[PDB]
Amino acid sequence: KPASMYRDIDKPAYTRREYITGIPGSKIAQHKMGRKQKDADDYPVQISLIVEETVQLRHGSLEASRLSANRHLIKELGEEGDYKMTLRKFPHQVLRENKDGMRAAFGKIVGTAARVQAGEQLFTAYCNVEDAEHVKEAFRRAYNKITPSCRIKVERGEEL
Amino acid sequence: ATGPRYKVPMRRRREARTDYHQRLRLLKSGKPRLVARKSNKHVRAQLVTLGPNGDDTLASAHSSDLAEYGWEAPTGNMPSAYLTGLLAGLRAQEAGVEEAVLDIGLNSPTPGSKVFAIQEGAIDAGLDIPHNDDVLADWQRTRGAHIAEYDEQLEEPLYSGDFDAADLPEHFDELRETLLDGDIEL
Amino acid sequence: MQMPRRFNTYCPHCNEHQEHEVEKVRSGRQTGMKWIDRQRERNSGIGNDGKFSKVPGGDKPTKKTDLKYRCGECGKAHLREGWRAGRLEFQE
Amino acid sequence: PSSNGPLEGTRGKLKNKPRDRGTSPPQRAVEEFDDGEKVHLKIDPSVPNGRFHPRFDGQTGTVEGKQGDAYKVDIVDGGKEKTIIVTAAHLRRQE
Amino acid sequence: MHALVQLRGEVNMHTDIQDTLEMLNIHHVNHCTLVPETDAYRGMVAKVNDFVAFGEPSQETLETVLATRAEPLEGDADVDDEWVAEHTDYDDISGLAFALLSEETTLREQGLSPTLRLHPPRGGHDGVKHPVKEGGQLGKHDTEGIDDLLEAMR
RNA sequence: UUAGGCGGCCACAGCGGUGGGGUUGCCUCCCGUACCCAUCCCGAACACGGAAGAUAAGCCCACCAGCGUUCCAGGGAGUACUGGAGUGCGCGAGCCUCUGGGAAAUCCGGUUCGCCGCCACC
RNA sequence: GUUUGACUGGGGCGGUACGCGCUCGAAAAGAUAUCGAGCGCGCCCUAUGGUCAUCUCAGCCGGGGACCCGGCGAAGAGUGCAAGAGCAAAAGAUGACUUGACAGUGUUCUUCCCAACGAGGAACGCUGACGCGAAAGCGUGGUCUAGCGAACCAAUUAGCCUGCUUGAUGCGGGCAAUUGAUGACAGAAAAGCUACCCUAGGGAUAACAGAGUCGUCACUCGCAAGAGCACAUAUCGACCGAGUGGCUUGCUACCUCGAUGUCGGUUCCCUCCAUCCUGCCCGUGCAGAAGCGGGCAAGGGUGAGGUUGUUCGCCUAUUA
RNA sequence: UUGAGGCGCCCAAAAUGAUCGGGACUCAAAUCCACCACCGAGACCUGUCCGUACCACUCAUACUGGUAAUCGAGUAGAUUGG
RNA sequence: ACAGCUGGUUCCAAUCGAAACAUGUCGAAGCAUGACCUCCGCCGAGGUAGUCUGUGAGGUAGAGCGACCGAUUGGUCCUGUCAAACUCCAAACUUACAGACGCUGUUUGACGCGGGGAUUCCGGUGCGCGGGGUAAGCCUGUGUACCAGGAGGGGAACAACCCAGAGAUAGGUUAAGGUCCCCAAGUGUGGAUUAAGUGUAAUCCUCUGAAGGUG
Ligand SMILES: COC(=O)C[C@](O)(CCCC(C)(C)O)C(=O)O[C@@H]1C(OC)=C[C@]23CCCN2CCc2cc4c(cc2[C@H]13)OCO4
Ligand SMILES: [Cl-]
Ligand SMILES: [Cl-]
Ligand SMILES: [Cl-]
Ligand SMILES: [Cl-]
Ligand SMILES: [Cl-]
Ligand SMILES: [Cl-]
Ligand SMILES: [K+]
Ligand SMILES: [Mg+2]
Ligand SMILES: [Mg+2]
Ligand SMILES: [Mg+2]
Ligand SMILES: [Mg+2]
Ligand SMILES: [Mg+2]
Ligand SMILES: [Mg+2]
Ligand SMILES: [Mg+2]
Ligand SMILES: [Mg+2]
Ligand SMILES: [Mg+2]
Ligand SMILES: [Mg+2]
Ligand SMILES: [Mg+2]
Ligand SMILES: [Mg+2]
Ligand SMILES: [Mg+2]
Ligand SMILES: [Mg+2]
Ligand SMILES: [Mg+2]
Ligand SMILES: [Mg+2]
Ligand SMILES: [Mg+2]
Ligand SMILES: [Mg+2]
Ligand SMILES: [Mg+2]
Ligand SMILES: [Mg+2]
Ligand SMILES: [Mg+2]
Ligand SMILES: [Mg+2]
Ligand SMILES: [Mg+2]
Ligand code: NA
Ligand code: NA
Ligand code: NA
Ligand code: NA
Ligand code: NA
Ligand code: NA
Ligand code: NA
Ligand code: NA
Ligand code: NA
Ligand code: NA
Ligand code: NA
Ligand code: NA
Ligand code: NA
Ligand code: NA
Ligand code: NA
Ligand code: NA
Ligand code: NA
Ligand code: NA
Ligand code: NA
Ligand code: NA
Ligand code: NA
Ligand SMILES: [Sr+2]
Ligand SMILES: [Sr+2]
Ligand SMILES: [Sr+2]
Ligand SMILES: [Sr+2]
Ligand SMILES: [Sr+2]
Ligand SMILES: [Sr+2]
Ligand SMILES: [Sr+2]
Ligand SMILES: [Sr+2]
Ligand SMILES: [Sr+2]
Ligand SMILES: [Sr+2]
Ligand SMILES: [Sr+2]
Ligand SMILES: [Sr+2]
Ligand SMILES: [Sr+2]
Ligand SMILES: [Sr+2]
Ligand SMILES: [Sr+2]
Ligand SMILES: [Sr+2]
Ligand SMILES: [Sr+2]
Ligand SMILES: [Sr+2]
Ligand SMILES: [Sr+2]
Ligand SMILES: [Sr+2]
Ligand SMILES: [Sr+2]
Ligand SMILES: [Sr+2]
Ligand SMILES: [Sr+2]
Ligand SMILES: [Sr+2]
Repeated sequence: KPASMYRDIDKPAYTRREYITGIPGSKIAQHKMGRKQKDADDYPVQISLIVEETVQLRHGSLEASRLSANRHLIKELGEEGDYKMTLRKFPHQVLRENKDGMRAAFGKIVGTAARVQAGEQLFTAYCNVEDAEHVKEAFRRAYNKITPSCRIKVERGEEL
Repeated sequence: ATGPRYKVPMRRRREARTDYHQRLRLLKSGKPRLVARKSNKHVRAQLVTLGPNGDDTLASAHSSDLAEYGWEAPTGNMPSAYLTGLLAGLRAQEAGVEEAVLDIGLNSPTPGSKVFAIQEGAIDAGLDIPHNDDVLADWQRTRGAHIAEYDEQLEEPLYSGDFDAADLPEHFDELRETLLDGDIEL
Repeated sequence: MQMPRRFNTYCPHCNEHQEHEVEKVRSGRQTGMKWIDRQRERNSGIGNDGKFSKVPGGDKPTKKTDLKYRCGECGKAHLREGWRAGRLEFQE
Repeated sequence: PSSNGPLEGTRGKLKNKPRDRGTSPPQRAVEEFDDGEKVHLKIDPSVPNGRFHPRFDGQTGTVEGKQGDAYKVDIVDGGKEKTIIVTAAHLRRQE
Repeated sequence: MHALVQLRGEVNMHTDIQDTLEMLNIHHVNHCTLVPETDAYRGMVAKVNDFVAFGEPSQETLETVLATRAEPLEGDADVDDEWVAEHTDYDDISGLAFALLSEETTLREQGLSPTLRLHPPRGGHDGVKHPVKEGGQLGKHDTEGIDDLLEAMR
């Protein structure tokens, strides 16, 4: 199904699992990547992926953008490299689909999406100075797999 | 105490001094309350009405101000209790109070007890208080005949301070006589 | 539900509280001499009889209590408002 | 509404804030009001008896007598005049 | 004391806003009223802010406007110095204009219509779709700004 | 109020903590069961009778802020949201300007370890 | 001779949003719809009702998942049943007593916001008689909001009124009220077929077509994992993301029901490009030949046949 | 070397004849920031008249005088004079 | 014959001027009772469409959750997220009553009461807030203004977008919008950008243009 059906915040917040049954599991395998034993303050460089438009990003898009981002970091910095990436948004919004015409139209549960407001950090990676251009490329691949245009903003790093 | 949602009881409930449920049922009558309170050594009797910023006492009587009329005897007993009620009731009649309802507070409604004696005294003074005759003590126990027949089992004296030996409940009679007389300074 | 056969309650006849006996209202037999019985005979001819061609309707899932409260001293009965009870059994 | 009972949509107004929980103080339950007095109508969640229909929460009526211990308070619902039977526990004096 | 002028018509205007204008004695477009600066009156102009033009006028401008557009409570009659002398508590238009600005009296209290029925703006106004800060003619004006408007509506 | 009783508001009063206070006075703990009364068993409690002892409890007085709570300052924030208006911007979801209102979290610093009423009383 | 209901993104089938209660939807007063989301009621209880006395619960800790002692413990226990709400010297628990789950008659609110409408319901009074308690007081059933039913007729309860000139007897008529059901729940006693059909109307409403939409369908683009002996990008290409079209399908019910003739085919004309051939090009896993992929390009061409009504499709021989 | 902003470019395929209403326009006849002067309703201001309402006078609802910034659009429908 | 269904129902003018909603209905193409419109009589001094202040009611937006509740990360306290049916908090705002100002009423009698007559119970659209639906010139709410039943001016045309609410006639000045021609008014002024005919398109079924890319 296209994202055109779910990308906008046009419906109420539908998260309450005590009233909703049959919710498909999240396709997101990991949320804490790289070296999850080390601290975020132990790194000199902190670069985040900032979403420019207020959207709803599905669990399938989150997994696709996370996979294409972390796979590049595993390719360039190694499987046990000196970095740590975080996906801070979780898919709370439960999604429906009306799949009888418009009669009894309340749709059955088909998926989950993450409500991300404009200006928010979806991804945040902490790396060293020499690995900074490899992570900007991981985010360049990650923004092509989500709905809005994005900013790759450097938060802690006057090393240029 | 634990957090924002914690419910701390009302102050007089926290202190375990006022039974708020009994208080409402008491205040429903519209009549002033005959507050009958006790202590180990003394007995109190107040005529309380309802006020805007708190309760208003119109006429009180403690068993300590009983000696002012000629009571050389102890203050935490049955004869003392009646006389403290009679003294409160008479001061009430001079204040314009005609009727009342008995408030015993956290004390027990035990038949023949001191709080019912405080009530019998206040009724005898001229106050109209809703009562029950068979819940009150027999006239002789109110006199202190139970204390005199306890002094009959002597060997060792009951009272330490010198008042008398075999005890005089005739002092009760000599006190009710003084209070029933209208010439008295209240 | 359970109901006491004998109990103290108000008597509207004696104007005071007395011990009443509870009994279920037994259906009194029909005479067949009332106006409606005479109308059934008169208004019935060839074809449909209108109201007299109708057959008795259904039942409610639970009926109300149909009781008689008989006074112990004066011996007179009174009726009360019934309440929905699936079964009504008496105690003693 | 899904149902048209008296306590429909009254989760908010007939519930207390956790600190205002428990039995209410007797002083306001025995308060005496005179005829002509303007009184605010608000149900005390802790007091079960002597309540009015929740639709009238927030009204400022005029005491026009009493029925037993409860009061007869005159209000104007929209354009219609109504007389409400209400105890002091659910009333507060204006000003 | 502020000078209110209606610049936007009644059609599609909220009823509670149209009713406020009618309470402020202003029933037609280009009609002006002299409103005192009180708490009650401040709430009223704030409600009408988007369909009006207001501000404190100068003694000079108010005098010009009263001379040309003031009318009695009933009738055609010119409100000149001689009229003001014979019917008001003042000597000339200046004495009336001063009292109004200092909030000592009102036009009605002095036997005049509360409405100053102005002429359309000569050379036109700055527009009825934008406020003063955006280059339009709606809302609060400067004393120099309201004067230009009232003088153009002689 | 050199310790009491009845209260109003019902945490600004809660939780926790330190120090001080009682010869015929007060409140207590305390001492004791012939009685009124009492325990589905216990004078523990309730009830009654009483002063050998005590200030250790409670209670009353003075005080501490670590937790909870109330209010205030400054910061967050005139931000978030928002009533009225617009031939303002945006493909659009949406945003912006003008006008009238205006948070919450949190951080720092203050406040708060009850206030008030009636009565009685060296 | 009649009946065979209504609701409904046309109708039927399904369902009941056909009488009721709760939360949310509902936009912080009130009111508020959809075949809106979550889910209930058509009872049950003589105590599971009423009062009074005594008392404090979940859970956890410590000492001897039954029991016992102590401590912490405002409430997470319990309170018949949905949900939301109320309750701690109680509205909960235990114990004892008790029958107010009483008769009669009202006021008011609700039902039905505003704003008329019945039955039903609730709150709050009075009169009578009672229960409990020392008493104030509490008890008009269950802590609150669901558990309900007209007229006619019958049965039943207590007293009384009345039946044609009159008295007696029988048997009737009535005033007040209880019980018996109509769930299509403000109450008819009630099954279907019609392509043999008929009438009134409707584009208030379906089938074809138009129109809107674009999930579906077709086509494209971004990113490029992957494989392609090594090599992402000769070639193939997942996930995900962004779109264009208006050929498929679906949705809607705007237009036409006083009719805009339904599929397929044929014949004749015009057009579109997302190009199958033909012209000119770029790349190649381009030796050549034959290909694969891509670009410009709509001038012209794109044919004959076997099954099938077929569109579609399968098949044959020809063909640039 | 890197950051930000403005306008534009690529992405961008449809059926009888292309389009911003057309012509056409390029230091504009575009866009953005300011500014100047004008054109332009039945609105607003103004002369006269009409109706309606009300006021004064009146038997009058006949004249006459006065007031309306706060009267003058209207389907179904109610009312009234001709 | 009956029909709750379609069609038609003939002269002029003046005043006021709807409802397309609620309750019940074998009711949904119909009625009744309310709402609302109009007319008459009564009453006789207040009224309340706006604002301000005071005394009250409220849990939506937002926010937050070692504040309940239930969702929802990882590490050896720290670290990562949420809620239509959560709330330690909390607006704007809506709302009861009262006072004040405003407006209105006491010959135009308001507020209110009683009575006669209706029409109406297919609505639509814009905007704000919604709920369903991929969406819709979709379906279904709500507040409001409008079309319906609203002329005239502008928008190429075009019910509801902008100006504007309108007796006749006449002069004048503006509004929206516009001033190169068609076409009334500028080939106006100061300055800058754009080379694509971008653009010369407020709103929109109607005016597209996206992610991505651009020495
Ligand atoms: C169900 O199909 C029909 O009933 C065909 C016909 O009966 C043909 C009528 C021909 C006449 C008699 C009018 O000459 C008819 O009235 O058609 C309508 C009709 O008759 C005028 C025309 C309609 C109306 C919309 C356009 N469409 C074209 C023809 C048609 C074809 C259909 C159709 C409807 C229409 C209607 O159902 C699917 O096939
Ligand atoms: Cl005591
Ligand atoms: Cl029975
Ligand atoms: Cl009520
Ligand atoms: Cl005429
Ligand atoms: Cl108008
Ligand atoms: Cl061109
Ligand atoms: K047709
Ligand atoms: Mg709510
Ligand atoms: Mg005038
Ligand atoms: Mg001009
Ligand atoms: Mg202009
Ligand atoms: Mg000490
Ligand atoms: Mg736009
Ligand atoms: Mg049907
Ligand atoms: Mg509401
Ligand atoms: Mg019948
Ligand atoms: Mg029967
Ligand atoms: Mg019905
Ligand atoms: Mg009904
Ligand atoms: Mg036919
Ligand atoms: Mg149609
Ligand atoms: Mg034809
Ligand atoms: Mg091509
Ligand atoms: Mg060709
Ligand atoms: Mg006519
Ligand atoms: Mg006329
Ligand atoms: Mg929110
Ligand atoms: Mg119409
Ligand atoms: Mg010209
Ligand atoms: Mg163009
Ligand atoms: Na179906
Ligand atoms: Na006959
Ligand atoms: Na309370
Ligand atoms: Na001590
Ligand atoms: Na039927
Ligand atoms: Na009723
Ligand atoms: Na289609
Ligand atoms: Na498309
Ligand atoms: Na054909
Ligand atoms: Na070609
Ligand atoms: Na073939
Ligand atoms: Na008309
Ligand atoms: Na018929
Ligand atoms: Na109907
Ligand atoms: Na019909
Ligand atoms: Na006034
Ligand atoms: Na919002
Ligand atoms: Na309708
Ligand atoms: Na209109
Ligand atoms: Na036009
Ligand atoms: Na062009
Ligand atoms: Sr939506
Ligand atoms: Sr993107
Ligand atoms: Sr016969
Ligand atoms: Sr027969
Ligand atoms: Sr049945
Ligand atoms: Sr002892
Ligand atoms: Sr557009
Ligand atoms: Sr788009
Ligand atoms: Sr401010
Ligand atoms: Sr269908
Ligand atoms: Sr009850
Ligand atoms: Sr059948
Ligand atoms: Sr056949
Ligand atoms: Sr082409
Ligand atoms: Sr070719
Ligand atoms: Sr076909
Ligand atoms: Sr086939
Ligand atoms: Sr006219
Ligand atoms: Sr007219
Ligand atoms: Sr609201
Ligand atoms: Sr020029
Ligand atoms: Sr220029
Ligand atoms: Sr079109
Ligand atoms: Sr772009």
